[PDB]
Amino acid sequence: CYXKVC
Amino acid sequence: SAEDKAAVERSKMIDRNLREDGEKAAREVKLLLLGAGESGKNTIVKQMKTGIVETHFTFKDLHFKMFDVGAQRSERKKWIHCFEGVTAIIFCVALSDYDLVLAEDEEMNRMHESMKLFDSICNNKWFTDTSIILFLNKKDLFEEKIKKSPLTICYPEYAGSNTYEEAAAYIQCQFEDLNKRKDTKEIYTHFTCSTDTKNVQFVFDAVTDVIIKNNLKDCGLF
Amino acid sequence: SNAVLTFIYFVVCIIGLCGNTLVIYVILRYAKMKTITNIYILNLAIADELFMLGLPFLAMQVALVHWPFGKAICRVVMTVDGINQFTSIFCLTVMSIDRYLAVVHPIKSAKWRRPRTAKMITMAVWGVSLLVILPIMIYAGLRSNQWGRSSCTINWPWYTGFIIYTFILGFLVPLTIICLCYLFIIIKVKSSGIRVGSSKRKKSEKKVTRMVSIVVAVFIFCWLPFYIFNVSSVSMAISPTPALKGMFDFVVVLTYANSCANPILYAFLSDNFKKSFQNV
Amino acid sequence: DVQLVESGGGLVQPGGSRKLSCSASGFAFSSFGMHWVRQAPEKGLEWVAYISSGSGTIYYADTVKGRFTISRDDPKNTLFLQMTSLRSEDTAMYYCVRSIYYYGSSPFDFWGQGTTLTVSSSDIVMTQATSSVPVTPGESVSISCRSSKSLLHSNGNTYLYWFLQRPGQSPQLLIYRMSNLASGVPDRFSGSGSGTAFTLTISRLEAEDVGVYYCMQHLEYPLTFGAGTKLEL
Amino acid sequence: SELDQLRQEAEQLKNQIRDARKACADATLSQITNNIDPVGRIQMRTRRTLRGHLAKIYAMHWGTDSRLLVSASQDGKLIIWDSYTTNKVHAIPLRSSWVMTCAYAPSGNYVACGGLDNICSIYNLKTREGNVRVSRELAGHTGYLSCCRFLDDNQIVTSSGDTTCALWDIETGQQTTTFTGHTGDVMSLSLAPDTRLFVSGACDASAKLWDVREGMCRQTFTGHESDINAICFFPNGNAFATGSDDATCRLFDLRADQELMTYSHDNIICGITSVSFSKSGRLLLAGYDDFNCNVWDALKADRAGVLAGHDNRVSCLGVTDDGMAVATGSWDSFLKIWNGSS
Amino acid sequence: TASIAQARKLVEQLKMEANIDRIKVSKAAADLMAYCEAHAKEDPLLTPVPASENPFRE
Repeated sequence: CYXKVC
Repeated sequence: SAEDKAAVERSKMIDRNLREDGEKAAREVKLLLLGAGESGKNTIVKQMKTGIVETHFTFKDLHFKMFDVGAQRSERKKWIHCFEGVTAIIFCVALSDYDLVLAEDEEMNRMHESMKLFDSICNNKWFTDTSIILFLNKKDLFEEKIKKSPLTICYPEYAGSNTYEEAAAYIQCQFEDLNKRKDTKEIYTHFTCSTDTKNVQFVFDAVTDVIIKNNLKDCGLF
Repeated sequence: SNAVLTFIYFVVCIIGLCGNTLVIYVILRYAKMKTITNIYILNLAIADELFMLGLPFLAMQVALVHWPFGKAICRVVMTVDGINQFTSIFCLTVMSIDRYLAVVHPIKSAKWRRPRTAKMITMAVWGVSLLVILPIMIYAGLRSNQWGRSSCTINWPWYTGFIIYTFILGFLVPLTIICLCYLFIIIKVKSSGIRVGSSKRKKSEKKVTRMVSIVVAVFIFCWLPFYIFNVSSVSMAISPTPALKGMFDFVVVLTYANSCANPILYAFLSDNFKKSFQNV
Repeated sequence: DVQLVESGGGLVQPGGSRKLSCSASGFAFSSFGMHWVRQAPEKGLEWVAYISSGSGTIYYADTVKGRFTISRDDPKNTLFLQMTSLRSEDTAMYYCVRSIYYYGSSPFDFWGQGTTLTVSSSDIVMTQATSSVPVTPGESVSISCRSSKSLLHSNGNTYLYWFLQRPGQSPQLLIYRMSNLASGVPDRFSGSGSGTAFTLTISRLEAEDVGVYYCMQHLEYPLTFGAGTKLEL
Repeated sequence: SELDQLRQEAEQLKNQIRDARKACADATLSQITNNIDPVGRIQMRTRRTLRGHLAKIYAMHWGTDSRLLVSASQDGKLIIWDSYTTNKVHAIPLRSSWVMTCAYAPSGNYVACGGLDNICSIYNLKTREGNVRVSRELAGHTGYLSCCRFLDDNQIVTSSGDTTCALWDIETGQQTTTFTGHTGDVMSLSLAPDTRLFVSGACDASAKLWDVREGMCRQTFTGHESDINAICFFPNGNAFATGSDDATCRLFDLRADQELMTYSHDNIICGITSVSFSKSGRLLLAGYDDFNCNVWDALKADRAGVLAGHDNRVSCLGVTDDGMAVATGSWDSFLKIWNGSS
Repeated sequence: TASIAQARKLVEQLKMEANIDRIKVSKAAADLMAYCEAHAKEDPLLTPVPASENPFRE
């Protein structure tokens, strides 16, 4: 996860 | 066409001058000036300076237009809607007309005729949200009258006390009780000074507070 | 554990895409157009509408981990959820400067408050955001890191300080401005009716300070734990818990609830728009 | 009343420059479009340039477009024309024409007295094929000219303009837009026609109705003149 | 002594006219017009939308060419419009903002306006210069001005709130006649087709047909409960419809001398601000303050249209001289031009 | 004699308005519907014209 999804 | 392109080109020179004049006239403060007649309206115009007499007295970076409809001996309900979008309403009431009778029919003595007019200006459907500035005009003249005669010929249910500062607990609170729209207006009240500051500074201070609370109703916060 | 996780993304996209349609329905038709606070709440409603249109494209990626064609779809749908997400927090930091210029400077504003210089600001925020998301514009990054099933978040060549950039420009530049441009509104609604000529209706400051502490409590509840989860991701690595697939995916969609509240909060309190919506 | 008077020029060596100014006084010059029109010796008139009111629309004559420069200044109430790289066809008396365009106005009505410039060395054509007519006072005169394109427009009017230049005088609008009489003209003149061929009629000739009777179009730019139709006594 | 017998002598002449009136009221006109065709749902559409006023529009008036029109508004502007292309021919700045009326001269050379300043200002459109300037100001009224109407380039008639109408000579600048019969504020005029009479409704709910050359009230028309806000003449010249704050309008007659048809509706409890007739005299158009101009089939007393495009009250409206258009300026600062499609 | 002159000014006004030679309304109002059917063709709002002659084309 980084920005908007993991 | 060629000439029809220069008529279109002219109409948007008309248009950008109706827009330039109309954004220089939304920055102006419009103020009705009502009252009972010989009630000190002529005094405060001389401070703040045949049909309408539009007095323009732009004084502290804010351009005021004051419209004295004094000599409009006609039905007030037929031309009062012209002043619907108006910032405040300056209303003068003579304090010395407490026991002084009116010259019409020897009715209730010339301040129940002012209070009858205030109830017709507060609760008027065009003035649902135009907050009225109140002036109490003849402050010096009734103090010499309240020592001679008590405040019972006008208000027989008063307390008494024959005092200069007592009548604020009689006269001012009686007029602010006529405000039936106690949630949408404010009835900013004053005692008309004889100095150059404290009778037009109040008109500037209490019309900014109309402007601030007009923006908070415009910017959602109210 | 993505049972209610995939459902809540399309359950907030219904109220969001319909909420900001209700604002443009009452401004593009029953216009003000010269009340310049009604071209900002229009422009915020455009931004919170376009930022909701990229929410169903990200909604399936938590159920179907394999993403659609990242050459074009995942290469630009995070460019549509980058411009419309950085104007739907920049339309409401210029609408909150707009409220500062009215309520505390109601004389010196009107030389720079006419409805032509507001159209030169309300498009100047639409252009600044595309000059801000320029990292996301080129580095779309179709990635297949965990268990295959190629998805689309980012692939940068630095990398650690991009969440600093989305936070020091998308959470501490608006919230510093908004809290200053709303604390100064408190110190003149409780001062013009206090120091200068004053009535007994100075109780109305308690009306202003109630509906103005909402707008930061709504704003900080929908943006702060999103960046708080990301700074733990740039920190020492936590364990990949299956609750972290349930508590990061729920805080991502919490950021799309701020853009659901601005048709409720910034528009449907304003009495000129409330009386417009009551009629229409 | 209304008065346009222009300055500048008279004698210049070829290949040079000259600044023609036109001082306006008596009317609302910031609300008028302004032309320049020239007239070479023993020739007809020829349109030079244009500014719309408010300086929004500038045209030029396609003969010398890019060589001349037309400019106005409303607080000074003058009208400038900068003419550079002066040729030999530029030798003409230059007029200052007043013109206002709204619904129902009379364009091209007030012409200045003029200034002269001498040196030392597609679009519509208006044709007045008659050059001169011998005529005796009292009879009905009928002057006619032809256009190339149809002058009638789809909005409804017919942009043909008439002008009289008396000997030793300035042009004077008689009929604007093919039918309508100008202000202060005698009622004897009348204009008519249909589409491409028109006829100016006078009913009674007088001693000041002698002169050369030009016809202009205004349908699209250039405002092309024709060679004139002389009436002598 | 005798003043209370002249109190009885006054009503002695009033009940005599009452029995002379219901005798000649032999049949109501709606039971003769039972057989005529109702015009159907008149549907008009805002072809043009003339925008550029920035406050309430208080009066408009068409030119005689049916193409130019003047509108007055509370922002102190008098705008001449080309109604064909929505492009403004002139915008005239007024000396007082509080303007309640405006008129176009039948030659189109002149435009008048007036209002709370008790002056009908006359403006010259077709100057030898470029501008529009003030020809004459007509001072001599005591109350506000309600309606100016030109007879020609040199004679205008004005009503006022001092209960007096007045005929003027614009050249000398002073009123040749003064018409004093009303007791309330006169609120509207309409000149006759032949311009040899006019009729004026007042705040005392009375209407009074005058004579411009004699100078006295021919007939006096009652029938309303509240103030009359709007007169226009029928195209015949022998009728006029009064529009009241009573939320009603009624049609009159000079040769019959009583009300004939009253156009009301029980859902309409809002007062009429303007009245105008159509070219056939078949569409009374009236601008109410439930924000929408209604369009009254004037022969049948059943509303046959509505021009509901206005966001505030419809203060002014006028049908052209060829029956072709209709403007309805209103308090939402727009004039909308209405023409029904086939 | 000022308030008597109010009643003076209305008596000869009411009797010069009393001798008006008026006709009953069954001919005086049926001539107003007789105005309309003689002018019902050229009223462009009572009957919409063909749109090629309409100068107001949106």
